[PDB]
Parts: sequence; structure tokens; C-alpha cells
Amino acid sequence: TEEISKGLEDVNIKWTRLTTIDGNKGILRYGGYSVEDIIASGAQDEEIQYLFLYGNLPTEQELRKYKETVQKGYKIPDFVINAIRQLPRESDAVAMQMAAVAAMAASETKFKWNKDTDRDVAAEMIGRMSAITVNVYRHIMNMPAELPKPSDSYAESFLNAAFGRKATKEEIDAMNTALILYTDHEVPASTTAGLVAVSTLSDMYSGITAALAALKGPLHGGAAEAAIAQFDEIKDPAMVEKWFNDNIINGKKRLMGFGHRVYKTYDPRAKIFKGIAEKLSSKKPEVHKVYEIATKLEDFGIKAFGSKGIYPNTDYFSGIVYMSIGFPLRNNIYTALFALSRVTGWQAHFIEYVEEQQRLIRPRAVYVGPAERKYVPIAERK
Amino acid sequence: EEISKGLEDVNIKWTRLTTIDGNKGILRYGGYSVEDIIASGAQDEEIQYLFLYGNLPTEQELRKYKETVQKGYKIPDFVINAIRQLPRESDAVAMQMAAVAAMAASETKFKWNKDTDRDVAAEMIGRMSAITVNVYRHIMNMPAELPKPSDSYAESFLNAAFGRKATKEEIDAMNTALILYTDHEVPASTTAGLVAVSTLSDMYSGITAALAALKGPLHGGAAEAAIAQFDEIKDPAMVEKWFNDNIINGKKRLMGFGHRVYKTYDPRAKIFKGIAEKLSSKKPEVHKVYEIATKLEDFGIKAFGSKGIYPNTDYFSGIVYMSIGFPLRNNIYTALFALSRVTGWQAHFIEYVEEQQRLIRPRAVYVGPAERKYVPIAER
Ligand SMILES: O=C([O-])CC(=O)C(=O)O
Ligand SMILES: O=C([O-])CC(=O)C(=O)O
Repeated sequence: TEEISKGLEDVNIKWTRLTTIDGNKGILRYGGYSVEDIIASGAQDEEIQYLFLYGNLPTEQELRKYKETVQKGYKIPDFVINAIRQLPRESDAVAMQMAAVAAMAASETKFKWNKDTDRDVAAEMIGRMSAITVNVYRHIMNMPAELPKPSDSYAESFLNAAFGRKATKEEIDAMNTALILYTDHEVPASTTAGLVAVSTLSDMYSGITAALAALKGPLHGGAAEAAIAQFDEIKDPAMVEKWFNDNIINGKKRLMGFGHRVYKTYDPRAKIFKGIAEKLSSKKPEVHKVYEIATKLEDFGIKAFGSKGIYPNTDYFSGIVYMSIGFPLRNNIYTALFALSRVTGWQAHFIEYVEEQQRLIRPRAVYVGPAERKYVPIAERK
Repeated sequence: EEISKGLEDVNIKWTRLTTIDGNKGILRYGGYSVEDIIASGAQDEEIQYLFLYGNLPTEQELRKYKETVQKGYKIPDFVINAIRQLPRESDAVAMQMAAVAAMAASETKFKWNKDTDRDVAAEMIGRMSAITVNVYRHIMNMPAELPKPSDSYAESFLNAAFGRKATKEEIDAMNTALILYTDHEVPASTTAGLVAVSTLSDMYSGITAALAALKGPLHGGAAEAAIAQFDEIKDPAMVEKWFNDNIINGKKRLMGFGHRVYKTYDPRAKIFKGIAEKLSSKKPEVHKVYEIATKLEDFGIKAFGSKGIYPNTDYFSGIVYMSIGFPLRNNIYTALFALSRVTGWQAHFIEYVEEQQRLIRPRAVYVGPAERKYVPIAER
């Protein structure tokens, strides 16, 4: 054909069993389970990891064994840590993760796609992702290197290692929920770049490196940070209406954390993050104020844009949740926390692609360039 | 609904840069056939310029252009250490990915900008030479080294890699290879980079994603795999027996044959074949490789030509690189592929972002379980 599939919009790149999105009803399901239902149940993030890799929820016995395999990933090579710590402290957190995974990809010379080993490799890698993200956070904050230790909770192991203090139940539960809510979202740009890479039968780690490279871009990563920076500009909940007039109605700025190219209604992840942000910010005065600004701005934005299908997305409230847990705005750390969660879905999609529907991804382009012409000696060129 | 499997015949962008005729076997860069380019003795730096600017340079333009590329011959210590800290057994192209990823992190002031993109890309072509020299040195257990200005980009590269003055023959061969690998429209590596830069991620991250794809054996590794099959055959009298016992019977894939676009002889393979014959003729032990390769080639075409399956560029390029002086180990040839292809990747990235930017965000067909109630772990 001569038609261009701009943005590959509504091109189906694969079939999946993993995730469905109903952008008109605002329903997000992982293997048939609503994210609302998963969060209401108090499911551990590891159960949902298992769901993505195995296709069903685990028994208590299966979960115990699964957690052991993930925990193998908490031990990573010094050179992987150095791939982060040798970088400028001003580097984006996600580019740090990418530099680390890239080093790992080089070193994993015995990786081979195999139905008998893929899931164990992915599980251990989910552990490695926690180890890496801890050390990205530490480097950024000019703290010593640290690794996660085994615990009954992946969210707990992560937070304790990141901050070097004992996380509270409330902090652990909120991080657990964030990890579940960012687990997957079918085939966004990151998942797609990763699929192209593994479609050449490149290794899992290279697939993740490609996903990271996409996620870094501000049309994919960076949105939670941008929502926070917008609430910070407003500063005071009493000034929301004026700010909205002075910046949004007049078209000076885009409203951050609104709109989505699949959801034309409220993002179900945002609906869940809102309740959590309310609760976690409740007893932290400075964060409470950011929440109050967010909710007042939200009313204005929905009133202005709702009729056009433009509503809060997941990045509107996730920032307040991460801030409340204790992560800072700098270096796009929130986007690194996105990649931490999403490495489950990335790898589940890569496995599903290579194992069951493998085909090299090799599209075409429409040529609009010059007609055939003859090379002229440089001395003759004017 | 319908799955576009392998995105086969899906158009992901328009381009001015490269056209491929799969039936005639013609490959043109901005209207110039690669046969004409090589026959005319083009400098690789001329073709780099063509990609980034849309025309062949004047003498003055080229002089200026070369200066910009040479800025990239200096890269930071931490970039070299991103390579030298890795296990020596790591694939060459994976070492390149680690180095470019480190670079992507540090390049915090990168912004897509019509006024600067080409200069960024030019310098990154220099940095790719620096990176590749260091990947080669690391694998070979040699000291670090940076390329220096010389009469040509191909010379600067070989002299630094090897730590000796390359011969005229070796420099011209490398120059040809760099031209021939410059671009091939939207293969998997270029596609992955495009996906990345479609989020407005930086050029270096686009290169990183391209390298991730190139690592896989359905894209990278074929020139190496071709040499390895020739080395299995061992003696030219054994060609037909090996072919019957390995290829006709489906035991092994015939390496360096077949293409998603070419359904005829790859024009790059045509040019590489002539060079491989001339260079190997001068070195008996490599000439043996050539003799096996050309004997095998006839059998393969005889068997598979009718199916549109012919030699591709990777069938003879391995002989050329081994003649120049590069060894088989660690898939060094695939790093040489990346060294050249970085020009095409960057040129496609700039073209996409500057003139037809849109987030790449496809869909999937759902075939998973229907809606179900979550069940507490205790009750499972
Ligand atoms: O669905 C998308 O394209 C972007 C997004 O919300 C995600 O990756 O979670
Ligand atoms: O074009 C392809 O699909 C693979 C190839 O020959 C290249 O990238 O040069």
C-alpha cells in the first residue's frame, strides 16, 4: 500500500491475553481481573507479577516459591551498580536505569529464549529491577550503594533499601498499589519499542533497554513530574481559579496529567490513586496542600474538557502518592518508579510474543525522495 | 480483528532518504544507486552528508562537515569505562549499547531542534567511531585509544582500532563497507529507534533502542554466522555434501541468504562479492573461505532462488572484514554494521521528529480470559 499508518494508530501488532483497556467505559483488566478489584482485595504486587508471567493467580505455595526466585534478583554485579554511579548525578533516573540494564544485557551472554526458563529469568529480573532502581535513587541522592533484602513484601524490600529506613505499613501498601497500577498497559510506546527489539530474538534485557529508551521521552515518561510542577506553580489552593484562567483558558499552558489517547473518560488508575493520595497526604500538611490544589484544579479541568473526552489520567495523582511515600521531584524519579512497575508487563509481553507469535518486525516507508540521479565528482559540484 | 504480523507491508513513515526495489534489486540513497556511489569512488563522509543534508556536499561543505564529525573523536572517560567494565565475552554490539546508553544519560541538554540536529548527528557519527575502536580494543585486551583526524573517516577508524597505519587497500574496503551499511530504510533496528524517538526521547536513546534490536540473531550476527558456516564446510570439495546434509534436509538455516524486502540478489552482496574476491585473493587462507562461499552460493541460488531467496549483504561482508583484519569473535562484524548504520538511524530519527512526529502507539487483539472476580489467595 501507499497509505501511512501514522503512529500505528489502531494497527494490531500482536494478540495478547495479558491486559484489556476499555477506553470508553474506563475499565482496565489484567487477565480478566479489574484493577479496582485487585486493589480492593489487598493483593500483593507479587501475586500480580505471577499473574502476568503464569496466566493465573498463584496458590500460597506457588507464591512462596515465586518470591524466592524474585529475591535472587536482589543480588546484582558491582559493574551494574557502577554503570549507574559513574554517570552524572543530573542524568534522568530512567536513563540511569537504561545504562544499568544495557550493561546487564552485555553481560548476560547465556540468555536464550526457552519456554522452560523465560519465566524464571523474568522473575529474577523483576528483582534486579528493584536493585537497580534502589541504586539509581541512591546515586541521585548522593547516598551509598544499597541492595534490597528478602522480606515477605517486594514493596517493603524496595522502600526499605531505597530510603535506608523502615517503611510504614501505609507507605508499603501505597507502593504496593502503585506497583500493581503501573504493571502493564497493553502496547504503549515503551512496550512497543521492546517488542521490536525482541522480535529479532534479541535478549530480554535488550528488550527492556529499548522500552526504557522510549519511556524516557516526555510524551510517555515525565507526566507525573509535570502534574506536580503545575500544582507547585499554583502554590495555594485559593489561587487555582486565577491560575486556571491565567494559564489554561488563555492557552498559555497545557493542563498536565489530563487526556489520554485510549481513555476518553476518567482513567481507572487515576480514580484509585486519587483516594490513596487523599489518605496518604491527609496527615502531611505540605502534601495535603498539593492534594487540595490538585482536586480543585481537577474540577475546573473536567468542567472545561470532560465533554471532549479529556479527563485526569494516572499521572495526575500518582505524583502525590510517590511524594507522600517520600520520593522527590528531581531527576524524573517518578518515571523510574513507572519503569520499576512496568518491567513486569514489558517482560510478560516479550515472552508472549517470542514464545507464541514470533515474527521479525520489519515495516516499510513511503518514498517521497528524489528520482534516480547520477553521482557527480565533488570537484564538479556547485 | 486483523493482526499486522511483523508489520509486513505496513508504512510507518514517509522518507526521502532511501528507496529499495525488492524485485529489481536496487538500493538508492537520496536518488544515487549504491553501484554508482561505489563505482564513482565516493568518500563515506560524502554519504553521511547526503543523509543528514539531502544532497552531496561541495568541497567547502565537506571540509566543514569533517571537522564536526571529528569533534566526536573525543569521548568522556566514563563512556570508555561503560565498555571496559563489561565482561570481555560480551557481544561487541552490546558493548556499544552500554556505551551509548551511558552517553544518553549524560546528554541532559539534548533538544530536538532543526538548527542543531544535524551537528549533533555529525558529532555522534565521530563518537560512534571512538566507541567502536574501544569496543574492539576491550575485546582484544588492548589499551584504550581514540581516533585522530586523518585523510578519511575510514582511515581514522582502522588506524585507531588496530594501532597501526592501515593500507590504502584496507582503507578503501572499509570505506565501501561503511557506505554499503549506511542505511536500509526501516529494518527492525531503525524501527525500534523510531518508536523511541516518537516519544520525543533523545537521539542517543534512539540509537540505544536500535542497537537493542540489532543484537538479535534475526537482524545482527549474520556476517559472522555466514563465515561460521563456511568454516564448518572446511574444504570446497565438501560443499555439496554439507549442503545436502544440513540445508536441503532443513537441519540448519542457510546463513546470509534471504531478505524481507529483496526477492532477488541483494545489490550490496553484488558489490561485496567483487571486493571479497579481490581482497581474499591476496591471502590464501581467506581465499579458501571465498572459494567455499562461492561454491555454496550456487547451490543456494539453485535451491532457493525460485522462492525469492538469494545472497544478502551479510553473505560476503564477513570475508571483507576478515581481509581488512577484523576477527570473527564476539560478533565484531555486527558492531561494524552498527558503526556504519548509525548515520541512517540518526537521519531517519531527525526526519521523523522534524517533519512527521506522532507517538507510535499500536493496539493488540485481546484473546485473554473474560471478566472474572478476584479470589483471595487463602481460598485458591
Ligand atoms: O497507554 C499508553 O499509551 C500510555 C500509558 O497510560 C501507559 O503506558 O500506562
Ligand atoms: O533491511 C532489513 O530488513 C535487514 C537488512 O538488510 C538491513 O537492515 O540492512
